[PDB]
Amino acid sequence: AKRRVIVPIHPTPNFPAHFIKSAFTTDPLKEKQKARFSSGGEAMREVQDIPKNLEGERSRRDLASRGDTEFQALVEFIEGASYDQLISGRRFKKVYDVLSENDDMFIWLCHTAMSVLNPGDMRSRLIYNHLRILAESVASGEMTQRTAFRFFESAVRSPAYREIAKRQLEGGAATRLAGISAAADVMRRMGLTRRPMSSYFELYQRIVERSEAMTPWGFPPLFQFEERLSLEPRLKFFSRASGHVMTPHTTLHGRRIFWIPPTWNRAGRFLGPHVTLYPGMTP
Amino acid sequence: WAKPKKRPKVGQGFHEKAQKWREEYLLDRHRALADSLRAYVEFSTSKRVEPWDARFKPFDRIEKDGVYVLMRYMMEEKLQLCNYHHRPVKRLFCNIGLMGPQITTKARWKPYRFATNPAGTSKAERMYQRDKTVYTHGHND
Amino acid sequence: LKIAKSAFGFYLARRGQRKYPFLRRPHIKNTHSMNPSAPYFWSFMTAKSQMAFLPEENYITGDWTGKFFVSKRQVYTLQHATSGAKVRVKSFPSIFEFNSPSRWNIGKEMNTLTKPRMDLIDEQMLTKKQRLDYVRAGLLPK
Amino acid sequence: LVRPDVPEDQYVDSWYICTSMTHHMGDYRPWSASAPPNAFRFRPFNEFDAKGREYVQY
Amino acid sequence: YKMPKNMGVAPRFDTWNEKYEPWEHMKRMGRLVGTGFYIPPEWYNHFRMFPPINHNFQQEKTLNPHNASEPTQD
Amino acid sequence: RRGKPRPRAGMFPDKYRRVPMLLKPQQGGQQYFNHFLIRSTNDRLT
Amino acid sequence: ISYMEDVGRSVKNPTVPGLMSTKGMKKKFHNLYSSTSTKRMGFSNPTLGIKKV
Amino acid sequence: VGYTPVNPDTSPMVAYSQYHWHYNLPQGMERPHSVNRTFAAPFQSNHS
Amino acid sequence: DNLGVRRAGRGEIDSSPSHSGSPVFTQAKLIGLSGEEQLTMCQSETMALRLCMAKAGKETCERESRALDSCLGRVGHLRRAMSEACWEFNDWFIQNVSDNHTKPFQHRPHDWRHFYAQEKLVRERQQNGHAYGRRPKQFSFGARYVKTDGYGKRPRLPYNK
Amino acid sequence: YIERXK
RNA sequence: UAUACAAUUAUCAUAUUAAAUUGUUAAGUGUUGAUUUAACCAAUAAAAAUAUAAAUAAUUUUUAUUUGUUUUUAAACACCAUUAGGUAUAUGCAAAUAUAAAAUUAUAGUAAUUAUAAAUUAUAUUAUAUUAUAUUUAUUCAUAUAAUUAAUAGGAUAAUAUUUGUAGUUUUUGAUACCAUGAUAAGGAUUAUAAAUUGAAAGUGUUAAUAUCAUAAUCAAAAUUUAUUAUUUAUAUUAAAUAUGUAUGUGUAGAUAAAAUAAGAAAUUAAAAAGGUAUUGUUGCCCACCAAUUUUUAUAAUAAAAAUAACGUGCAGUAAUUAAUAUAUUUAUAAAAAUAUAUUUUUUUUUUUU
Ligand SMILES: [Mg+2]
Ligand SMILES: [Mg+2]
Ligand SMILES: [Mg+2]
Ligand SMILES: [Mg+2]
Ligand SMILES: [Mg+2]
Ligand SMILES: [Mg+2]
Ligand SMILES: [Mg+2]
Ligand SMILES: [Mg+2]
Ligand SMILES: [Mg+2]
Ligand SMILES: [Mg+2]
Ligand SMILES: [Mg+2]
Ligand SMILES: [Mg+2]
Ligand SMILES: [Mg+2]
Repeated sequence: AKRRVIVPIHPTPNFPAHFIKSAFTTDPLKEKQKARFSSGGEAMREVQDIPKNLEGERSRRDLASRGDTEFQALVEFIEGASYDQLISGRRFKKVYDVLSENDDMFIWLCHTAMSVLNPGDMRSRLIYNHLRILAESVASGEMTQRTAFRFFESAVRSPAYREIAKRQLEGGAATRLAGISAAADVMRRMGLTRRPMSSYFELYQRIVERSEAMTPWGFPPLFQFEERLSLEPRLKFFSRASGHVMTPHTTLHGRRIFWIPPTWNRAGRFLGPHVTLYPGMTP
Repeated sequence: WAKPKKRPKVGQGFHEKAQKWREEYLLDRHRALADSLRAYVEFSTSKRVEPWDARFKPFDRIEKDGVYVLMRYMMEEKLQLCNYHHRPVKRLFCNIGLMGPQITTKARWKPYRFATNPAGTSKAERMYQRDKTVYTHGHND
Repeated sequence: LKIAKSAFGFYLARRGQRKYPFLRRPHIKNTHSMNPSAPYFWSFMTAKSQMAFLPEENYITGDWTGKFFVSKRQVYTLQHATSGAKVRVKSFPSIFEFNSPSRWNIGKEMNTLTKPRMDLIDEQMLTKKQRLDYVRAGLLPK
Repeated sequence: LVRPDVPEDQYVDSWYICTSMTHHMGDYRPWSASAPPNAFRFRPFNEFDAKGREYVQY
Repeated sequence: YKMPKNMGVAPRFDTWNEKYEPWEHMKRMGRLVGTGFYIPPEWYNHFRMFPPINHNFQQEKTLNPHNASEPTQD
Repeated sequence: RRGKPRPRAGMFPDKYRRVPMLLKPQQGGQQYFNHFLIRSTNDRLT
Repeated sequence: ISYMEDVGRSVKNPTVPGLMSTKGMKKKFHNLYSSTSTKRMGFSNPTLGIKKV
Repeated sequence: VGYTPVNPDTSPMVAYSQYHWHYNLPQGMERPHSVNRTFAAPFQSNHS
Repeated sequence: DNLGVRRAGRGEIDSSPSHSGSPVFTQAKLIGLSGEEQLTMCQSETMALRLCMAKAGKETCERESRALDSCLGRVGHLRRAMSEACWEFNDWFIQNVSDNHTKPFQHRPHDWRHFYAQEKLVRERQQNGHAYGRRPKQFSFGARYVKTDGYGKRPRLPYNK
Repeated sequence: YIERXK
């Protein structure tokens, strides 16, 4: 069948071992596949997300001098308006991720405020301590939101609870103020946010947006919380996120940020992104 | 890119056949040439139709007046001498100067192939009735 | 090339029907070299001046053992007729010979007296396919 | 913008790569350093534009 | 034979609740802490003395709609 | 193109894509605005 | 709308039917141009191509 | 790659590589060379 | 990122929401945009104007054409409204109704086989718990009136053959 | 279609 | 060789507490004739509507009774054969899926298993997330030839070299006319208008490890068969390298070409639902007959069954070129095919009195 015979190449002063096994393959059914991607120090530290360990003096020194990361991210995004840099979608992504680091925690709290008919009186130290503890356990990942919610509603309140509820409520829906003042109170007294207001604002906002939705305070049991299958990030419930003939061959041809810029072997007629072919006249 | 397939052998007795064919092709070409030179010179000497277009002016005008007068009394001998071939006719009209600038600009002349017809031509079909065995380049009667 | 008619058929590509800059085509083949003109007879495919000397090839340049064919640009001279000697020209398939002398030849090149593309077509040099195609053209009878 | 916005004399079109590079690698001078101090629409001089300078001169 | 598209990843519609039910984590964490070899999370330090309600059962194991399962959500 | 159907018109980039919005259409007659304003005010008073 | 005028209507169908007969011509749809199948693997779905009659 | 070796003076891919000077570096002279000054060779023609 | 959401984007391959497992491909057909049955805004208009146009050519009516194109001028924003609301419906539906192609089809008769079985069972116990899935033999068009005495003129229960 | 196996 | 089913839910043949059985209605003639069918052929065409209550539960019907085969066409449709006819639907006989079972095949000795369902497989007229394909102009398309690829050597105005004139045949073999891997083309189908490109990777003669027939290379003046090419169309027409003699025929067959970009065109459409006996997957797999052989037996045209890798016919099956599966009857080179019932291990299309 005239099978292609490839001679193996041994490491060389300019052609090291890992280079060989990565850039060269002796099995020629594996030629012309596609490009592969790897990472070194910083892109790997981002991707792999290995939480550091506390350690001896240097790590604690670095915890001390740490300062505000939320403001740092923002500075670094903003700094793309400096004359010598561009405005980066990555710098913005890092900004975003630090603004939303808690996020879902707030989301959880929404459900405890709005998703529960008659959660007792939420001012009383008892139910309050239930709420406090469960919140601190949703943050710091000790519990799943589902488990914490099912805990919250099944938490112990008071004997003959329903029959006491018949002495206040008709159809068993209490008033939601005590709940929100409580759920803001917890996030404030827990240290959840670096800047104090953010707790209250986010919790409030997320409710006000959902107020306009059809059947706002009910949720399908499966999509309400963490489960195997989920909703797309636009539809998640209290979430923050709620030519033309020639274009596939054009691709590169706009104003395009690149990663690896194209090269002359791999692109025949492309001139580079900066090029302006039909220039206008400007003073 | 296919490997070119080899050309077959020449043939037999073909060298003599070809020698012969070209040879008598030339001996024929001699009578072709002779006949055509006769036809060409014969054309050159014989008379032709008037090269001007009588549908425009200064020609449409009645043959008793205007240009034709200038032609009858002053130019006649000259025009008949060159047998109304369009090149010397136009050139003579240039040199007579009493028309002067107009010969090219205002006046209008029959297209090349029509102006080439023999004197006394009646129907246009006469363009395609000229002999086709002769090589004069449409310069034969 | 498809068929190799010569050496070069191995080396050369046709490249479709391809246009060359005016009056430069790599292989000069004068199909028009014999192209009858009564009135233009002395000016067509001949010396741009009548006052020029005959080419190099009308003269013996050096001591020759002898030649097979004289070059096609050698003009026919009255002696070519009179002397009654072999006058050979390289044409295809093999060689053309001036055998039957005439004075109508004189003063033209044998580039002009030799028909480059003959109407006689051997079927022995043709593939069966080629013969079919020539039949399409209404050249070969069938 | 694809590349930092700076006078294009600092950019060279690369060979073999479709992209541009800085002929002083990685360094940048802002427009303000091309023209004289406090130049209106940074300019050789504030009076006229290019064409204006030229025909005034004429 | 044609199926509904996502049946491969279709969740168990009876039992998918069990995993997350508070009593479960109470028991598990209970015998995990008991070892001496685990540091109790603080939620466990709390619900240790206020264990959750007894007779609330899901609608999956009890098949009744009319059963009011929850003292709270009723 | 070749042995295939031509695309629908909207499948092409805009014909006038390189001509600035101010140009299509031209707004000309700016001279008359003021005139017709004073005119309409005088009218009102009448 | 440029050039408005008050002129009366004309008679319904003032135009005389053309010299090319549209009636005797059969309308072709699927096989008209030539296409290339993007089908990656497997037998082409018979319901689309061949199934009715 | 071939039986004809790349002549390293003309080829940018040699010249501008990491083992030589790329065009965006500042193009000065690297080191001075005194050859004819250090050791000098006396003149002996091959022709008398 | 499109894993775990086994539904893909929208206007997209595998974006379609499902209802008891069979996907919803008729959405436009619902709000009466683009349907054969589709909701029609203005009829009285166009029929009025057509009437005028057909009656005579002496008098001409732009009096009707104005009423009518006023009507259409509104119709545009009405439609954008409906389309908008319907996209909101597609979203709501996906959140609170659709199972994302997870549950067995209800819409073909064999999916209800258990139900049908229940009735076969009944017709069998009426027959002394015997002939399952058996039915009365079809007879003839003229069955009753072409048959002599002594032969069954009407189709019996199957156990009663 | 019948011949497809060649 | 011996050495521990289930008993809460298991699809092919051992049924069992049940209310049925019986109903005499309908439809038929005016006249000169292309109905039905993707397509043929025989040749009057209209038609057959009514029943609930009630029957008690279990304990000795298992040689009993019972599970869509039916007189009468002088009545049709329908079906089968093709103009001739056959047949045209529960008074004989006829237990039989609705599950009591212990790995597949196999008449209960043959082969070593078999069966199976959700991964994967590009086109089935959806709302303009925000604007247009139905215009213009084109189509006679040809060109290659006369063999030797193997290494260095400096000069006038310089402190002296005849080194002027530098003389050691013969043991290797691939880029060739020839097998002898690589690598860059062509090819418009949904990241849009702002400070902006209407040309793509999936590879088109010459390029780097397979050697074991041969010198094939332009330096002029040369021989049409090759899919892959925009030529000058009627006032004036061959001077410098030599430069194209043939086809006037009503802008005329079929079929074809190009374009939305400094030009000038404006309203009809398109996104979302789908199967695989294959498993880098339709150029995929399989099905029967048709020869040899091998092996067991319960020998039916020509025994049966199991292993099996020829040859020859097809193309049966995988929603698969008239969807499949089961029973029933018929038919037959071979898979199988026709009809009668049930049915989805086949793909869906959806009136809560109009
Ligand atoms: Mg199937
Ligand atoms: Mg699937
Ligand atoms: Mg049994
Ligand atoms: Mg290649
Ligand atoms: Mg035997
Ligand atoms: Mg046998
Ligand atoms: Mg079949
Ligand atoms: Mg088949
Ligand atoms: Mg079939
Ligand atoms: Mg079957
Ligand atoms: Mg059968
Ligand atoms: Mg058969
Ligand atoms: Mg059968």
